[PDB]
Amino acid sequence: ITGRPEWIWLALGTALMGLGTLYFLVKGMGVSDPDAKKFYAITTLVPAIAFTMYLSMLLGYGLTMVPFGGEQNPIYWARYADWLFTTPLLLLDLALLVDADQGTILALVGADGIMIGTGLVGALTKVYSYRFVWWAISTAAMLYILYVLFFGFTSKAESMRPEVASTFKVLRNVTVVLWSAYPVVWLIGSEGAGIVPLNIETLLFMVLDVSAKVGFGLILLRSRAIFGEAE
Amino acid sequence: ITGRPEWIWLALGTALMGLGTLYFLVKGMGVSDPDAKKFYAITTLVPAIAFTMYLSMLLGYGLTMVPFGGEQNPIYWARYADWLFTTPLLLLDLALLVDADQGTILALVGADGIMIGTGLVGALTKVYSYRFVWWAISTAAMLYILYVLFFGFTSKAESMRPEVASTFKVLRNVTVVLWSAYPVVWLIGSEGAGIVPLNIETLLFMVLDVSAKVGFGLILLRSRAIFGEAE
Amino acid sequence: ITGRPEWIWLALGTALMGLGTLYFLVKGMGVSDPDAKKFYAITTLVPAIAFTMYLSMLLGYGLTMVPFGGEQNPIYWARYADWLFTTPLLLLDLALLVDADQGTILALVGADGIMIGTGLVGALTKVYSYRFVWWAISTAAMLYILYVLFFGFTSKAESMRPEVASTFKVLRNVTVVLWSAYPVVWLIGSEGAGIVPLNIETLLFMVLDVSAKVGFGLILLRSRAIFGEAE
Ligand SMILES: CC(C)CCC[C@@H](C)CCC[C@@H](C)CCC[C@@H](C)CCOC[C@@H](CO)OCC[C@H](C)CCC[C@H](C)CCC[C@H](C)CCCC(C)C
Ligand SMILES: CC(C)CCC[C@@H](C)CCC[C@@H](C)CCC[C@@H](C)CCOC[C@@H](CO)OCC[C@H](C)CCC[C@H](C)CCC[C@H](C)CCCC(C)C
Ligand SMILES: CC(C)CCC[C@@H](C)CCC[C@@H](C)CCC[C@@H](C)CCOC[C@@H](CO)OCC[C@H](C)CCC[C@H](C)CCC[C@H](C)CCCC(C)C
Ligand SMILES: *C/C=C(C)/C=C/C=C(C)/C=C/C1=C(C)CCCC1(C)C
Ligand SMILES: *C/C=C(C)/C=C/C=C(C)/C=C/C1=C(C)CCCC1(C)C
Ligand SMILES: *C/C=C(C)/C=C/C=C(C)/C=C/C1=C(C)CCCC1(C)C
Ligand SMILES: CCCCCCCCCCCCCCC
Ligand SMILES: CCCCCCCCCCCCCCC
Ligand SMILES: CCCCCCCCCCCCCCC
Ligand SMILES: CCCCCCCCCCCCCC
Ligand SMILES: CCCCCCCCCCCCCC
Ligand SMILES: CCCCCCCCCCCCCC
Ligand SMILES: CCCCCCCCCCCCC
Ligand SMILES: CCCCCCCCCCCCC
Ligand SMILES: CCCCCCCCCCCCC
Ligand SMILES: CCCCCCCCCCC
Ligand SMILES: CCCCCCCCCCC
Ligand SMILES: CCCCCCCCCCC
Ligand SMILES: CCCCCCCCCCC
Ligand SMILES: CCCCCCCCCC
Ligand SMILES: CCCCCCCCCC
Ligand SMILES: CCCCCCCCCC
Ligand SMILES: CCCCCCCCC
Ligand SMILES: CCCCCCCCC
Ligand SMILES: CCCCCCCCC
Ligand SMILES: CCCCCCCC
Ligand SMILES: CCCCCCCC
Ligand SMILES: CCCCCCCC
Ligand SMILES: CCCCCCCC
Ligand SMILES: CCCCCCCC
Ligand SMILES: CCCCCCCC
Ligand SMILES: CCCCCCCC
Ligand SMILES: CCCCCCCC
Ligand SMILES: CCCCCCCC
Repeated sequence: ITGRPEWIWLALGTALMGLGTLYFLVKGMGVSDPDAKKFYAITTLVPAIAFTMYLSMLLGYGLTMVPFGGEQNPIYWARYADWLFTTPLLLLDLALLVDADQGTILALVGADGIMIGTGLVGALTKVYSYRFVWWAISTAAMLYILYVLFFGFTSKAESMRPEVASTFKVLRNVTVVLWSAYPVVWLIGSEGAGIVPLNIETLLFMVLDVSAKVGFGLILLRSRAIFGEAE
Repeated sequence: ITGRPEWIWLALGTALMGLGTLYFLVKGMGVSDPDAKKFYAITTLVPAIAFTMYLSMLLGYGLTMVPFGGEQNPIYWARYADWLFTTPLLLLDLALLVDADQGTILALVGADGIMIGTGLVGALTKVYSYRFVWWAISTAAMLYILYVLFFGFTSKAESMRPEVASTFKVLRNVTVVLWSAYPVVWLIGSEGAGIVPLNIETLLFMVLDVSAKVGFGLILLRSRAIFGEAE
Repeated sequence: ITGRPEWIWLALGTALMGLGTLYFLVKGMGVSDPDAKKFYAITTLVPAIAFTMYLSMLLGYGLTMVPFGGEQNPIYWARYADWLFTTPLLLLDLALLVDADQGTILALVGADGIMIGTGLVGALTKVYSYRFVWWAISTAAMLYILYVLFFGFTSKAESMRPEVASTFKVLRNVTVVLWSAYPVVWLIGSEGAGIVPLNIETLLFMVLDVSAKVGFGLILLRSRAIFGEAE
């Protein structure tokens, strides 16, 4: 395990996701409100899935070698397995907060699936120049998602409770900033142009992942917006 | 890319799915009705997914070699990845049109999953005679789906709005004819008996795919059946 | 096929799932009640999926070799493909019976996904001692599911119809006993410590699978709890 310099960040990531999972699990024990239960379920599952995939990367299972540029390049494929399930759960948290219509939710989840799926294909593609074609398609799917979060959701939040409108606005802003960093790190890291070494890349993704999951969850689950308006 | 004679049909397929995706995306921009949004979301996602998988076939990612009959046989596995997601979306379009009950929808999607999954296993099976066992099981799942579309849905459409009944009937008929061709092409093509060469097989699937997705979508999204009855 | 001593149990399993599938399919033909249709759909799909995966194991497709302990160890990976889809369907049968809230259903299905997914990783892991780390995480996800079935569902059933409360209690008890045997068989069988040989392991899983699917389904589909209260 320690044979890879990036192991320290995989281990820290595993620990922080594990701790985040346990914290949300305990916190949600005292919850009976049916609406709050939905948000706790979604939000606890996110770091639990990430915990398993960080562990698989730490132990070496979630790593494969991909030939491109005349080299055997270490590619952590387990990231995409994580993201396939956790990024639509994160979007679902946002969509339920603002009572999004079903068509909009399906558009978001579908675009998200395309985003992660094409990122996976790009990560595993052996023809170097083609990796960036997949990156571009994935990034276009991301831009669609960000567009919807701003010009379909923000003006939906404003007709809702003030506490859900303010909580949505904060989580929207956190999401757009954090999620936009992922394609940049991929592009300059070992999957793309290879300018930033894998150990630093792994650190960067770990900070983004913990912030986008445990950070996000801490903000959401401390808000009164997750509860039905009750006396 | 041009090293494979079937590349021209993969390229045309990619282009037509891409163009179809953009057309539906633009067309649905001016839509606020919650019901119509569902149909636009579902129907736009279908060629978008197909676009990505056609591209993966064009670039060579979605192709593998399978030993059977003492030969290395080129198998485009990306078709099944496409179909796994797009065929239940197509069925969902039909089921929502007639306000199908939840049990019926689950039966359809489940049978569809079995249909595509067993087709994939058959496509990748190395014992030649066993490929046709999987083809038979998949075809039985197809026949179940077609049965339900006729003797569970058609008489559901007739108690609904005339515009939804007439639109459903047309899309049902398009679906049954087009979908029934797929097992025949598989059986006589490079996956099955090998009587029709891969380049012609690829052409045939491209015509079926564009018709079943973009053709289907053009009929559906031009109907007033996708809108709630409103003043 | 007969080259593997466990083939007889794979063949019997295939037959019993096939027969169970046909029986439930015929039985549900005379059903119009929308609630009952849901239970028939879910419950018929379960042995149908299991039939396909038992067949893939019989024909040899669903088997791979995994190096650990200095040996090539036969691992039937198709079990996890089965279980990935059938165990959440089984939980859905239980959850719908007691009209579980959406948050609880998502927690169950999510924990179940983690349970099966980590079992799959453990089954395919090449470092022997690490296989048991994945077994432990999977078992913890199982224990969560069993906890919810007892201390979240049982007291939900009691405020419902007596026929649904009594049917739920029986199916809950069947589920907890049968499902708890699976991690034990894995641990002592060819995936784990290797004390029980593969042919006996295969027998054990076949008895558990038929009981947990066809047995379970026979109890559920003969109950009046699956019908809406109607005059
Ligand atoms: C509604 C939304 C969910 C829409 C989803 C959007 C989605 C369509 C976007 C594209 C997804 C698609 C790229 C998934 C591809 C998975 C694939 C990378 C798995 C690895 O297999 C690739 C090659 C080795 O590189 O296998 C070597 C050759 C092997 C023989 C491969 C044969 C097995 C195939 C992988 C079977 C395909 C199954 C499905 C792709 C399962 C989807 C997995 C998940 C990653 C989407
Ligand atoms: C409700 C509905 C959805 C019901 C669904 C119906 C469904 C049950 C029908 C059968 C689906 C099942 C056949 C999927 C099999 C996928 C498999 C072909 C992927 C390729 O792996 C096959 C061999 C190489 O040929 O791998 C070589 C050996 C490797 C070590 C394989 C180990 C990895 C396994 C593939 C893990 C299994 C994961 C699940 C099958 C994911 C499902 C993928 C999708 C195609 C259904
Ligand atoms: C809401 C709930 C559903 C939550 C779900 C919980 C879930 C997160 C729990 C963990 C699931 C995760 C372990 C699935 C891993 C599948 C993996 C074993 C498939 C086989 O690939 C493993 C190695 C060979 O051993 O591939 C060799 C290297 C290859 C290059 C691998 C590259 C292809 C990757 C497999 C692509 C990943 C796609 C997704 C994992 C699809 C999920 C399949 C299913 C088994 C969950
Ligand atoms: C918890 C993990 C999260 C929130 C991950 C988010 C990841 C993305 C938004 C990834 C986006 C990518 C692209 C837009 C193109 C390049 C490849 C990706 C997959 C890194
Ligand atoms: C957009 C793509 C569509 C509508 C594809 C439909 C495909 C089928 C109905 C495929 C059916 C098959 C069988 C019935 C058995 C042989 C294998 C298949 C998968 C080709
Ligand atoms: C129809 C099949 C059923 C009901 C299978 C149930 C399987 C399980 C509950 C498996 C549990 C496992 C663990 C808890 C850890 C070890 C690995 C598994 C996957 C066997
Ligand atoms: C969105 C953030 C992307 C920028 C990442 C900056 C990383 C700077 C680290 C120094 C680069 C290491 C190069 C020498 C090894
Ligand atoms: C459902 C349509 C299946 C029939 C396809 C007919 C294809 C005819 C093309 C000629 C066959 C090529 C054989 C000589 C290369
Ligand atoms: C939950 C049941 C697990 C116990 C399984 C008992 C199997 C006993 C069979 C005898 C073991 C075979 C060892 C000699 C080959
Ligand atoms: C490819 C995996 C996509 C599914 C991820 C799980 C999250 C799905 C959330 C469903 C949202 C509800 C839509 C109506
Ligand atoms: C194996 C992939 C199956 C899922 C495909 C996505 C479409 C699912 C549509 C869900 C229909 C709603 C059922 C209640
Ligand atoms: C990884 C596969 C998980 C999906 C299995 C299919 C069963 C899903 C049942 C959905 C229950 C409804 C939740 C709201
Ligand atoms: C186009 C929608 C406006 C809100 C999205 C902001 C786009 C940020 C760009 C992210 C950088 C990705 C490379
Ligand atoms: C049995 C249901 C009647 C409607 C379905 C028509 C079946 C068409 C056969 C398709 C050919 C597949 C090989
Ligand atoms: C902790 C919840 C109480 C009900 C679950 C009973 C646990 C049975 C243990 C199963 C054995 C697995 C190794
Ligand atoms: C070796 C790099 C070749 C450049 C490929 C860039 C493709 C980016 C596509 C953006 C439309
Ligand atoms: C393919 C990228 C699309 C980003 C711009 C959004 C187009 C308008 C969509 C309106 C729902
Ligand atoms: C080499 C071909 C052997 C014939 C197999 C046909 C099987 C079809 C099954 C239909 C019930
Ligand atoms: C070779 C076996 C080494 C023992 C591993 C047991 C790990 C079990 C983890 C339970 C917390
Ligand atoms: C509760 C702490 C969980 C941390 C387990 C994984 C950390 C890796 C240590 C090497
Ligand atoms: C908008 C046109 C999209 C076409 C891109 C793929 C066509 C392949 C050209 C070689
Ligand atoms: C209807 C009987 C189904 C049995 C088919 C599979 C049994 C395997 C026989 C070798
Ligand atoms: C993006 C950083 C999130 C910070 C989380 C802090 C949570 C405290 C309530
Ligand atoms: C099956 C062929 C479909 C033809 C689509 C034409 C759409 C015009 C409205
Ligand atoms: C766990 C054993 C189940 C027994 C099923 C018998 C069904 C008869 C109604
Ligand atoms: C990591 C366990 C958290 C302890 C409880 C925190 C207050 C709910
Ligand atoms: C008003 C919300 C500001 C949140 C910005 C957080 C940036 C990481
Ligand atoms: C809305 C601001 C987006 C900031 C992008 C930051 C990418 C590192
Ligand atoms: C391909 C872009 C379509 C242009 C608009 C067509 C009329 C909505
Ligand atoms: C009355 C509907 C006829 C549609 C037939 C289309 C055949 C491709
Ligand atoms: C309902 C008519 C079906 C026609 C099947 C055509 C197969 C090529
Ligand atoms: C296996 C076929 C079952 C025959 C009908 C049983 C009574 C519904
Ligand atoms: C009162 C229900 C008892 C069911 C026990 C079944 C054990 C297999
Ligand atoms: C509730 C009793 C569980 C029995 C476990 C049996 C495991 C073989």
